[PDB]
Amino acid sequence: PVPTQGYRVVKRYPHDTTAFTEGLFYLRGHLYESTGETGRSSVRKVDLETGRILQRAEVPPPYFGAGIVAWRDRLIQLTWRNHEGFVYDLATLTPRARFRYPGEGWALTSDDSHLYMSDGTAVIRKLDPDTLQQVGSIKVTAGGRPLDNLNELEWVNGELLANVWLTSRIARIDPASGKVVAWIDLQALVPDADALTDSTNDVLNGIAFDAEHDRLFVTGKRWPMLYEIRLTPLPH
Ligand SMILES: [Ca+2]
Repeated sequence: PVPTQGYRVVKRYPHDTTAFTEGLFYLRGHLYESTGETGRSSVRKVDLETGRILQRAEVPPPYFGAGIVAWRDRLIQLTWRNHEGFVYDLATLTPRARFRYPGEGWALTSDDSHLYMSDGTAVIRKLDPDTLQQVGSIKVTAGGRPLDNLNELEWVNGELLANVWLTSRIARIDPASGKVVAWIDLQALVPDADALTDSTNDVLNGIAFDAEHDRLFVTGKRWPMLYEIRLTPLPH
């Protein structure tokens, strides 16, 4: 069976409890965070240490923003059920382009050549960053069972991390095979794993990796904190 990998909390940082997190990434010392509601949706540039909003953009109405990723000088964002995505200039957070895709947009991340998109199914789409056209896919499995409902992604050291909200776990995925190589069980950080929870409640929904300093951050909808966590090496 798939092993469970340990972790430790390095540091807790403040997080704004108005942030209904829909995606997160880190770039050049700041966090960028999507916040989801069809009735007010935003992309925020956030100071890590203080949790304060430095800059924000409103998602084009009537859409609800979903996952986000940086690519070069751009910020690319999905929408939940609008079929529509947006590209912003990163520096000014002003919208510059739009694109359309089949299905629901849940989460995005990127490696050095491609974007990776979750749509709630077990098949992650690999996209060309400039055209947004689909050029490949990864079928994700854990011990052979399809794994769907992946509400956040983050690329970390050649692997894809994906949150599985209904089990409170992050899957570390080998992108070459699509196989889950380990679970990380973050139930300890979820504000209340004990109650009846839907995907709109205080679920983990932001995973961001600072590759320059090898820092992994996690937060979620209305969480009071953002955590830097260090994964414990697995044996074998
Ligand atoms: Ca992310």
